[PDB]
Amino acid sequence: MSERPSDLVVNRLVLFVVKGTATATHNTVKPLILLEELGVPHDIYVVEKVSAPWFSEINPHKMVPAILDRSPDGRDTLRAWESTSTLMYIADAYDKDGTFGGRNVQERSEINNWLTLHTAALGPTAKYWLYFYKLHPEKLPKTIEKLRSNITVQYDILERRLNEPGQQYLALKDRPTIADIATLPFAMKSTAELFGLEFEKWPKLQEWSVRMGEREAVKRAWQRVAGFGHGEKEYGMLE
Amino acid sequence: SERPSDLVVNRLVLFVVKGTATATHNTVKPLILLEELGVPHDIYVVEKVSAPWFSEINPHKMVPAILDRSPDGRDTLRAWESTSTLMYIADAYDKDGTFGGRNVQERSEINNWLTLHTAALGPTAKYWLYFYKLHPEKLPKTIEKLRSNITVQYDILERRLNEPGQQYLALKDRPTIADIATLPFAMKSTAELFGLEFEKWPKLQEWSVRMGEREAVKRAWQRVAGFGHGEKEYGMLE
Repeated sequence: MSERPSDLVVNRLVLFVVKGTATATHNTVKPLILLEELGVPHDIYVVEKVSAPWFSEINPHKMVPAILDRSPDGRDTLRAWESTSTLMYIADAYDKDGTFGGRNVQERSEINNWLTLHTAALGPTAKYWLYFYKLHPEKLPKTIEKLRSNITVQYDILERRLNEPGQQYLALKDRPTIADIATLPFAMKSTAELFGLEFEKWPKLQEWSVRMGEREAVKRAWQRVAGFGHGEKEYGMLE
Repeated sequence: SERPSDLVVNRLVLFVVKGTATATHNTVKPLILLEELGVPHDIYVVEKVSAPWFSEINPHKMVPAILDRSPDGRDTLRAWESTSTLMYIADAYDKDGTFGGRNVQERSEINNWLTLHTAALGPTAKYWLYFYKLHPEKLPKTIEKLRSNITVQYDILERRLNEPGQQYLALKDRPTIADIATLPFAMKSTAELFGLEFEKWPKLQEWSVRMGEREAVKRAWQRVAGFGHGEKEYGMLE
């Protein structure tokens, strides 16, 4: 039980973030979107150093987002880490009716297909693109271009799906799911421009990104995640 | 697109390709769980994943994929991405939550360690294999960075399996879909392929042997190697 900071108490779901940074909030915004959609009571904890031993006991991958929350019976503490895992946990614990998690086996079969496509393909591809483009000490343009090429193939797959009759969202025809929440940050105009792509080439994907973008929970989430650690308090439990 | 005449969905159909070392490490995952639960299923060997009819099942044009009957029996379901096939089989056929998790607490850890494989080790290993074998140009600096990232993932798994009583990745007591998703990318043969000495991660090695001794895992490895090398080369197997 490595000593946690004195202000870290779990009276409700605690979402772990870092100081809002331009282009670096696209994973932390995912669980925040779902919390806002379902109206889940939650706290925000701004982590000063993800390398801190106390945080690695919450998330051994030493990244945000991460979640501490009380168990359903209220006896123990639960944890969720990896952005897709935080969406799965919130849905399981707080999406009673399966509005975002899926109501039956059939709905969940497509939700998990399009969620896992993001988790395995576009997500890690975008992560590696960003790493070799900005973070790696040496510039490897041959690697960068192959990763950019793979993003266009992923956009083609999403575009094909959203060109199917009545398919307004990725998984279900009628409403957005945790599949749509997971994909949005990596499939919108701002991100397409960062990748050096013209988003207009995927018109049904662009229309979908605007339809998701207009949701109040999404607008609230984007505004909040940018501001964390730039308010009255820099690090620790926000008020 | 018109399907082949032999493709009928009377039960769960697992789509695979001809068995080779480099083509079975994802398809074996759903097969392990089908064998663990004793789910009735057919095997369909796909000649060309580029075939239009297959892209209607999986737009990503890869195996494994699944077509199955809905619970009510009215409609057909599809699952694609190996993690998604594990999720589907658990949802439809793991009625006791033996591999899927019995409560919110169990599922919280299962989804943490399953998603870790799905987001980190899985794609990292996939990219390592692509640049090492498939990419026309050799990019050693890229390959080495991916190799380094594999050792970091092994380090995380080793740390977890050094925790008191933690016999499996997610739960202490039994293996889950998290352990099934990880096994093919965390065993001696795969470590050797990555140019790594697996003995450097002793508790991860011990875990891989414990998983490998399970009868359902042994059957899955034996079967996945043989697909397309029996009496029928492509299509629905007997």
